[PDB]
Amino acid sequence: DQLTEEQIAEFKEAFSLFDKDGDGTITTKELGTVMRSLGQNPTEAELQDMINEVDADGNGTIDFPEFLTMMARKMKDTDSEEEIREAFRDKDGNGYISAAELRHVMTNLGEKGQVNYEEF
Amino acid sequence: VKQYYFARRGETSTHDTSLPPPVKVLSGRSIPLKEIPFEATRNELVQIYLTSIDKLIKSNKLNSIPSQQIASHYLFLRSLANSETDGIKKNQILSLAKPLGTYLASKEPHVWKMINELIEKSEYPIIHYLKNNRAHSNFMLALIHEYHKEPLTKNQSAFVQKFRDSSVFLFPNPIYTAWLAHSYDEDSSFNPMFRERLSTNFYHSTLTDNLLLRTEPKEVTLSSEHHYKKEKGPIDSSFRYQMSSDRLLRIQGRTLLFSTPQNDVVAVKVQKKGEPKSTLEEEFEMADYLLKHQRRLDVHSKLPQPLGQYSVKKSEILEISRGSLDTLIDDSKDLEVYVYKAPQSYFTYLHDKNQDLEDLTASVKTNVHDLFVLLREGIVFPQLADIFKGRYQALVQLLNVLQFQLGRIDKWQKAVEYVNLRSSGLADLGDSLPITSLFTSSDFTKHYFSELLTGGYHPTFFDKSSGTANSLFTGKRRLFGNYLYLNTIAEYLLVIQLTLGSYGDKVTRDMMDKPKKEAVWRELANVMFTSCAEAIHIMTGIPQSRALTLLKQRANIEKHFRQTQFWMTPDYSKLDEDTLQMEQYSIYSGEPEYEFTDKLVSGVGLSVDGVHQDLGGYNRESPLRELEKLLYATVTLIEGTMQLDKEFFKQLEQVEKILSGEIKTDANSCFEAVAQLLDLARPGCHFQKRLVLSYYEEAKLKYPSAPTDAYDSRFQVVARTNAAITIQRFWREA
Ligand SMILES: [Ca+2]
Repeated sequence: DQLTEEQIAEFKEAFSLFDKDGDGTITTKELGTVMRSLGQNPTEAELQDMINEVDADGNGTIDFPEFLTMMARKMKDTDSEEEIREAFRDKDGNGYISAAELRHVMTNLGEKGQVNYEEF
Repeated sequence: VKQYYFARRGETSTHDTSLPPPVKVLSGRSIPLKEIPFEATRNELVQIYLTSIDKLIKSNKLNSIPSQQIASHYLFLRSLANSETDGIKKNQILSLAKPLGTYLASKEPHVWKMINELIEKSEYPIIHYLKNNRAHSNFMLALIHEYHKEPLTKNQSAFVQKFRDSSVFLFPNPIYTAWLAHSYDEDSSFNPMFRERLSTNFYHSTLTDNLLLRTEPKEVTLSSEHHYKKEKGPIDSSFRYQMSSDRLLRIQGRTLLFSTPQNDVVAVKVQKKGEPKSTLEEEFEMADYLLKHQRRLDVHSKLPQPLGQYSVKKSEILEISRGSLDTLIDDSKDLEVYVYKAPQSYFTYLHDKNQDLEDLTASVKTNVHDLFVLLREGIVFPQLADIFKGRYQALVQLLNVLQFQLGRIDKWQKAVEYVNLRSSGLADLGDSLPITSLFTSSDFTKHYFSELLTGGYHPTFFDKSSGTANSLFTGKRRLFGNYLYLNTIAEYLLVIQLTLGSYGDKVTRDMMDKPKKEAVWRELANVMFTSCAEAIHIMTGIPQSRALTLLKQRANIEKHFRQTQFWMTPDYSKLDEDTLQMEQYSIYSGEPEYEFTDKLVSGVGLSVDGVHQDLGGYNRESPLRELEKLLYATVTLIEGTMQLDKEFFKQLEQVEKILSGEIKTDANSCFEAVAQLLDLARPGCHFQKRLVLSYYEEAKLKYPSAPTDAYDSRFQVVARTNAAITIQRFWREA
């Protein structure tokens, strides 16, 4: 559905956390901060499917492919590594990619440190 | 199409509306039952604790005290200081803390370095310092008892008598909620059990009770289109199913099951000996309501199609049923019936031995799903099972005084014999109840929970001077709906357990291979834990994967597999006082064996009636100890998360008002608000911490020339974690 499962898990968590009445729907005046906790910070996200007047999780999810299939991941990816590079332009500290953080299956290299993107 | 709930959860001033007068009549004299307020009494004990810190400083006995308990004192002081809003009361605490920090920095330099790494990581360092067995050392009551050399008020005595086990029970609300949420985290060894002088004390129910008394009384509103609110017209039963004896399949209780050419079943359910006509109408309309809303509720059960509700002659019924092996129907001559169409799987109970382990887990997952999806919709099923006023209570220690553990379950396999969980999913949905009935003095709660609604008496509660009995327990009259809610979640999961236990005892007997039965019982214990995690995820939105991990930090699946296998099979019945005493050691492995003095009946086990196995001795508790640990870990994850998220959002509103200028204050007190919000995020939930990182950065824009040296370390951890996630979501290539 243009979204894999580690994303709808975070989206369903964030939707559930910000629907404070257990409705199944969130008000328009709250998804701004839901947006902010997920990464996207727009100014006017309107013209949505207003059939329910707020949005379901069904409406909430399908709105996001309208937003993340439009987010060019390369810019989201360099600052991702500008963040871990203290000096400008490593391989062992990157080994912490998951040795402490997350998913730790069959890592690779390119060492000789790393320099830039490689999408493939 | 749309998917949402016809129920809204809010809050209310009190549940103490039109309940029994809070009076216990004893030997002709009527004793008023009065409440010991929880927040006022707890706050007093902290103030007593603060004055005792002063006396300890003034005695120069700081070397007479182990370094581990000075760190607790110091760390709890600095935690209490951050939780306090106004800067002047925050300086009395810091003033008390400074001498303890000077002594540790000078006379205990290693402890000083370790607790400073904690102080730099969180603003409530005491919650991380007590993620282990140190939570069992009540450093605060020790200090009070040592330096407050003045007897405590009767209320203060009652409080400590009820919350002996840990200093966390004195913590102010946000700090207690954060500690309790993080006590399930991956780096926590805390388990609510400690060994006294060879005696073992379990206090998991105390964790839930201390949390519930800090809650606001919940209220649930059902919309005008809800099943229990929208007025529908009559039911149209204009077609009559025509019964023939050759087409009938089977007689299940009071329901006749008929074959059809389409291999499904037409069931006609006849009026019970004392049921009114409106009960079978309610079953009709509820089946109709669920069918209409299946898409909106994502119901997984295969719901029957209701066909008719009408009256037939008793002459006609007993002529059709003269053939098969068949009492429970009304006196004479005209019996209202309910006719519905259903798959064949709707009539196989979920404990049928003829299910492979694969359809069993899928069927349980369907039942578990709809029970809690329908609980959010506002429908509860109090009669899933004849679990027997004499009705069993899943969390009995929260609903009574003088109780300590889950009581014996009588004829437990007969209690789920006709359970309303089937292979198709849920069944017999007519005897349901609006969730608002758990939050009011309905006929249900008045009969089944009179103690919780009245207020609770005990001779040690009686004060000879005022003529009244005072207790913390009477304070739950204002909150009793919060208890019945969690108790309802728990008794859903208890019924799942007995259902799995029935399946397991029927599959494993008439089976020889010892490993092939330990594989089945280990898989049932996995089904049971998964079920608990799916309930957490439906009620909180926590991913079921992480709910599983936090559940298994607290409840031991190995012990649960072995206790179920031991006590739900009759195999221990072929034993003597020496062989089972050594087999009880393997299923508890650190904890007291299950003591009992009953004489076992061969081939059955523990049995009061000698024919059907019970779960526990006569007036003793239930031996499934890990099950009760699992039920309490589940309700505490559910309610603890809800409480944590309320505390999170109450602090989120404060941070937003500091940023928008609505509250004029300086930069240090702004960064304090943001860092405090980081401590209220759910354990293991990253987007919450990403949100707090976003606010931290905006605070650095509103106060650009302010030092961030105290906070840069902890937010850089959230920055590097957030950066890593975006890199590891680039495994778009295996
Ligand atoms: Ca809502």
